[PDB]
Parts: sequence; structure tokens; C-alpha cells
Amino acid sequence: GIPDLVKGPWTKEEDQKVIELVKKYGTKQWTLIAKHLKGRLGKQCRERWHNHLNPEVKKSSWTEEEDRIIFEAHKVLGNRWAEIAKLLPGRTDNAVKNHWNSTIKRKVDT
Repeated sequence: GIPDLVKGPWTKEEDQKVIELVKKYGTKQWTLIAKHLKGRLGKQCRERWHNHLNPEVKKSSWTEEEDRIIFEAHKVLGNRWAEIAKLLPGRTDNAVKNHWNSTIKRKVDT
């Protein structure tokens, strides 16, 4: 046994730097990671800096799928906020309804 990359086995340590660089960089120059940690591919990471970001509409406020639904529910029934909410458990009719004139009132000043 003892294949290549044995004359210098990297670990979380060196990898810890890449994280310090990706953060200090913003995850744009993936070349750094690799260029930094050679021997192997600088991949196997995206699944953390690329697969993470996913906040809300305004933290606590509405969400994504929630925004869409409503944005794709008012065109299915109408001002049935009573129903719109019925879809998303948590908010009420007075919620979605307002949410319409809140930030979901784009199509108005056509």
C-alpha cells in the first residue's frame, strides 16, 4: 500500500486554510483551493459554499417557495388569501393579502 500523495498527506489543517482563503476571497477563485492544496483536485467543497446560501424573504418574514406559491396562487384562484395561506401553514389571510401590496405588488405599475 502507501500510494502517491503519501510523501505529504494533507489534512483538515491545510484544508482549514483553503476555508480561510475561500472566505477571505468569497469563493470565486476556486483555483486557490487547488493551487493551494495540490496532489488532488480542489473540488469536493462546492457542496458547502455553493450549497448553503438560502435565506428568507427578510428573515422570519415570507420565504421562497412561499413567495412563489402566492405569486403563483393569485393567478390560480384570486384574492382568496384565505386559501393562499391555507397552502402555507403559519401565515393568515391578512398576511398574504398584505404580502400582495407588500412586495408581491410588482405587476401594478405596468
